[PDB]
Amino acid sequence: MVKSLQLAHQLKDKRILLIGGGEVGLTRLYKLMPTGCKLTLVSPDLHKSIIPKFGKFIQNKDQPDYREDAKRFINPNWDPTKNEIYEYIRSDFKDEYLDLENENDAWYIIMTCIPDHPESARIYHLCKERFGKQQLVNVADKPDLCDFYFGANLEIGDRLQILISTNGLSPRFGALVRDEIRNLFTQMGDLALEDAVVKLGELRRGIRLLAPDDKDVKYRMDWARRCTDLFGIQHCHNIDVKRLLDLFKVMFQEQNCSLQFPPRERLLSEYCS
Amino acid sequence: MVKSLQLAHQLKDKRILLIGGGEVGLTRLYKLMPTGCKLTLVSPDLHKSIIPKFGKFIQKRFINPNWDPTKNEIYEYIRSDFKDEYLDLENENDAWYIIMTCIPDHPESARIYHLCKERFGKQQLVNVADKPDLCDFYFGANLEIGDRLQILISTNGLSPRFGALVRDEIRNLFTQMGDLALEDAVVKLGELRRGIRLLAPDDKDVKYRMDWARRCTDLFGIQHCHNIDVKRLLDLFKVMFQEQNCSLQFPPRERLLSEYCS
Repeated sequence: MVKSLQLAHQLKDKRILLIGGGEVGLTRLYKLMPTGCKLTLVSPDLHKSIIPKFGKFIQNKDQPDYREDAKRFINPNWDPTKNEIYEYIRSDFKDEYLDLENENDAWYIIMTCIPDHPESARIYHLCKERFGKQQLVNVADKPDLCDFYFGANLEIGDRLQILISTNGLSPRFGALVRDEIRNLFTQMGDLALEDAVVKLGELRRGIRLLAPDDKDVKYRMDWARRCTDLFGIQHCHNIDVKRLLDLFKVMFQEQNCSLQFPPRERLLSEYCS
Repeated sequence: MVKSLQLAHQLKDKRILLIGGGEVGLTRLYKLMPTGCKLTLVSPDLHKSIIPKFGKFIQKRFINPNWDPTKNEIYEYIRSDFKDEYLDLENENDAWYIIMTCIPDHPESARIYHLCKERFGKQQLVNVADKPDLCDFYFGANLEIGDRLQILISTNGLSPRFGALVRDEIRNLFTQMGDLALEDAVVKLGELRRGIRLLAPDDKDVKYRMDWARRCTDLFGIQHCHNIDVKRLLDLFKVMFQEQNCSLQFPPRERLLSEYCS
């Protein structure tokens, strides 16, 4: 059978259209907000958490509003770091909300999560007709109207994100795999990536200095890779860079670019800080 | 720092354009080929593994005479440097779902990105290999857990090396575990769910039914779900439900695994 293509989208400053602000809408918001996307939310009513969490500028419906278009709210002080809705339109979707006043701009992603299925299908088809089949669309819980699927997620300390997708299995299985992965890193505790980052840096540099440069130098790549694979994510933060540089020097020169490190158990006892 | 949005795209039968059939192109083919996508590859020359693995029919334009999404093969190969006219699609209700470049010339790569964004709009997905500012998305470290589960690891301002290391760690976890027999788990979780509905069909116990299944399946975990004894868990559900006023307090995990597995 066919696999999905799993991708990590860079949404900072991208215009995103979310139609439906209820329970499913809110879960869409939890995933979209930390991305820096510039989102327009269209919904006649909102789940109770949305205003306080992501759009404190939206006014309650019973406050008098004398603007010519009282349904539209623009966050007056928006930026990608806010984690805030950019634009809220209090209304059922209407075709003219697809218009971006400015026609260089475009919606990177258009999503729906409303209780009307025939209206969702109509929106999907209108969006593909207006913006082409290249326009990404997702109609919540309607696989035939989705270009992509959200799945089970987990974060491994602020810089690592994992997505778990199923190819024709219940989402249930994705959540079980997620908890399993989360248990694994929970048991592992601190990975101290800050320090792992540094040391892989000075490892790289150090080896470049000893390098003997263009041409085996892929050996530098394959050497740093095999070495760090043998330490793994658990121990890269604890490598003694100087001892490994002395081991590289010997494997690079005087061994003819050997790529045959010592057994893992030894590498961990002789070359960790 | 912003987080990325990780998504799983359904490309079965979608047109995909790849420009550059070298080393980097070969790595793009590895990820695109199992997706059922209908790919056009544009390149004057090809890395030697491409034809053998993905375009045997290649032996200016080469159309695969026996293409289908299960083949894992290129649909169309254009032996040429990219020309603007290769953006055109016969039926123009058709579109390229993703457009990717993997060529050594930077200005030409950037020209292609802007041309595609101009012609197909900023909604058009584009990725220029190794040029962050010309990419709408990034590939990352992947692994399969069977032929049914797919995992993507992405780094946020961290070398991709960490993605690979986390990936190899998750791979090892599932390697230790052994066969998960998810086809059987799928069947048992279905018969479990059907059974519970019968023991508690009224509209008012919907939620209970759900949380009971969820807590139960959580406790068996991905590793043991294929081995549950449905009948026996049904008898356990009966007691927890009727008798114990909808109890969600289950036998402790190691008993649950010993008694309720076959």
